[PDB]
Order: sequence, then C-alpha cells, then structure tokens
Amino acid sequence: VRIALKKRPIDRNSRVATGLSEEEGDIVALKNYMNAQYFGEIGVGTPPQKFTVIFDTGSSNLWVPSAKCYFSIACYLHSRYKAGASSTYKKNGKPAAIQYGTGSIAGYFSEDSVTVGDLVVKDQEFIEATKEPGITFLVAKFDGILGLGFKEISVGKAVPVWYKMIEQGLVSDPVFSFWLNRHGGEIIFGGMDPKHYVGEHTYVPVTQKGYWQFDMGDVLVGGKSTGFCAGGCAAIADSGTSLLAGPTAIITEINEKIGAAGVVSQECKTIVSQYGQQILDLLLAETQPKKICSQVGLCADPMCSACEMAVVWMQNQLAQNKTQDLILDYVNQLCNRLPSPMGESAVDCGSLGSMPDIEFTIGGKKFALKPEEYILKVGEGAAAQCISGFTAMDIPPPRGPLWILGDVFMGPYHTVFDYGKLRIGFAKAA
Repeated sequence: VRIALKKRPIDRNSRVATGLSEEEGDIVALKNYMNAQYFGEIGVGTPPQKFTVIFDTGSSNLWVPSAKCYFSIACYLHSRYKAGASSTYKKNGKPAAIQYGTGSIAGYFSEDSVTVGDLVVKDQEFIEATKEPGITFLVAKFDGILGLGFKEISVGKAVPVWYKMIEQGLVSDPVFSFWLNRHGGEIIFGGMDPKHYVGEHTYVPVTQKGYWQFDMGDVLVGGKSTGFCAGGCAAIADSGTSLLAGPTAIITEINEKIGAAGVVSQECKTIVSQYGQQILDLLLAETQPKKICSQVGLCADPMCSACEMAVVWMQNQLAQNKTQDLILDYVNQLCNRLPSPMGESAVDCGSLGSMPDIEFTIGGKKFALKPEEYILKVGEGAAAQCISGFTAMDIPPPRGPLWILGDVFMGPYHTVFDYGKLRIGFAKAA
C-alpha cells in the first residue's frame, strides 16, 4: 500500500513560535511537531472523514480533534471527527491526554474504521481531542498524529493501526518504509520500493521495544570524532520530526565547525576560568574523567553539568591529539556556541561551501550528511535564513544518551521500519 506524503517545509512562523516556547524518561513529552514537514491523509469513520496527520514512528497513538472540542482556539483551525455522522462508530469514553514538548492534548477514546490509502482498519481505537492547548497546535498544518510506534508507549494501551492492519490481514510483509525525498515523499505499509533507494539496506535491530530505537555509534564531523558517542549512543528514527536531536556536547562541537550561531553560556565560561586548568591537568594526568568533576568538587548541579561537558570536549581534544596550550581556549570558544533553546542556530547560507560533511556510524557504516542536507533554508532567497538541522536533546540520562534522527537523516536515507524482524534499515534515498 502506497501512502503519498506532502512536504510543507518549515517556514518563518514556526521558528518564531518554537523560539517563544525534560529528559528523565519520556521523549514523547519532548516532541515538537512544529518541526514536522511531511503530512499524509487518513480517514476515520464510515463514510471516511478526512484528516491531515503526521505519520509518526515516535508515537503509538492516533488522535484527531473532536467535534466536542469547544474551547481550544486551535480546534477552530483544524478538522473535527463527528462521531454521529459515522455509521461504524463505537463509543469508548475512556479519557486520555498526551503531553508533548510544545503542546498537550486531552480527550476521550472512541473507535471506528481508519483508512490509510486503501486499507480500512476496523475497530481502530483512537483519541478524539476535546482540548489541545499548546503553540504546536496553534500553528499546526496537520490535524492529528497517526502513531507508527510500539504499543508499549501507547496512551491507554491502545492497539496501534499498524498492529491492526498487520494482523487483520491488510499488509503483505510486516514492514513499512518511508521515502521522504521525492524531489514530497511516500510511506508504504507492508513493503518498500526498490526504486526509492540506491543499493541494499543496512539493518540494525531494535534495542528497546517501545521506541523504534537502535544502538548507534559515533558521530564524526569532517572526519573527526566527537568522542561523546564513540562508546555508543542510542537513536530513534522518528518521522514525526525533522531536526536531528542529540547531546549538547556534540551539538556544541557541530556549531563550532559548522558556524551555527549558538548562545553564550556563563557556567561554561565559568568552569573554563575557575576550573579549566584543574580539569585539563587531571585529564593530562590521565585521571578517570567520571571522577574529575567529583574530585574537582563540582558533582550545584547546573554547574556540574557544564563541567561534565567541559571534561568531554577536553578528552576529545586530547583524543584528537590537539596541543594542550590551545585546548582551554578552544573549550572556551565552544562555551560561546551553546545550543540556544530559543534562538535558532542560524548559519550563513553562502557558508555551506566550506562546511564539513558530518557522519554517524550505524551498523558499522558511516552515514554521511552533506552540508546541503543538514542545513535547512527557511525564507526568502536574498534574505533567506539557513539553520543547523540539529537540536540539543540532552540525551535521556540512563534512558540512554540518545539521538532522534528525523527528516534531516530520513530524508537522505530510505528507512525501513521492520516490525517482523524488529529492526530498522537505512539505504541511500534515490
């Protein structure tokens, strides 16, 4: 089954909105859909009521606004499910609400027949939004989210549309792929088109069944490592997002080498002066890095985090055999490129010429991303506005320091979410 997608590229209004707007656990509460660029259509009910939705590998719920949503100004800009105008409707008033990064939705469950392409998924239980506050839904160019993730992370434990279609007998292979590079795109449930990619797919298994997350490796920028992820890093291939979200340590090194704006951090300028040489010498003395911020006496917390990071940038500078006398002054500069959680990390659009391809190691393979794949342009030519397609998600501690690979990576790389073989696979997009 072939599901076309339309690409509505991030514009000026979403950036100003994202600008004027967690970690321990939930990545769902971390999602920002204003960073969505590919939309599809489904239909809930009989006859089919049409809704633009985001096909999200990073969520496991389907939800659409309810006709019963009277108070959110957002519901007055999006479509609504009218249960009574639907023959096949079954009422499951179980209340529910999902908190995401730039918004929230609360409503109650219900059921009906959902239609993707030409599959009529019956009994599909879903959430009708009786309220959906947040700026993500104010600016939204979609109506719902159709979750393509695992049931484990499903609100109210509802059975996803994929589980239903890939059981009721609707799909061929219990696989599905996204080709977000129709230079629009296209999802295909139960298969994949060998015309959407060059060569074979590198398959790495799903490590934690909840998210479509696999164990990735290192991140290199311009050939040089970032060190932080060399010892492994989790990743979630999420099609309900664009920007690549990773550790702040790595992102701050990428902004330097890429020339991305970045905000000035004082705690960092502080660890540099006050503790700079202490940390370095401890590293030169080959003291255990973990033990450094503890010995040096910094591990309140906000300062301990600037230190931990400082230590990591330093080990890589030493790891890259860089001369000591410059490491402090270097780590001092990164302190000026901290990822701004508001102001976009804008890059000069002409400066793409001298940018370094960054790469990620997955499956033993290094998947490169040229500067014209990882920098986004959001504006009017002459005065357009390019930005680093990276974000700082301070990797859910112990929930795995992780990356979220979306449109920016899944755009250049054909992704095949393999449910039967519980693994993901990447191929060069055609």
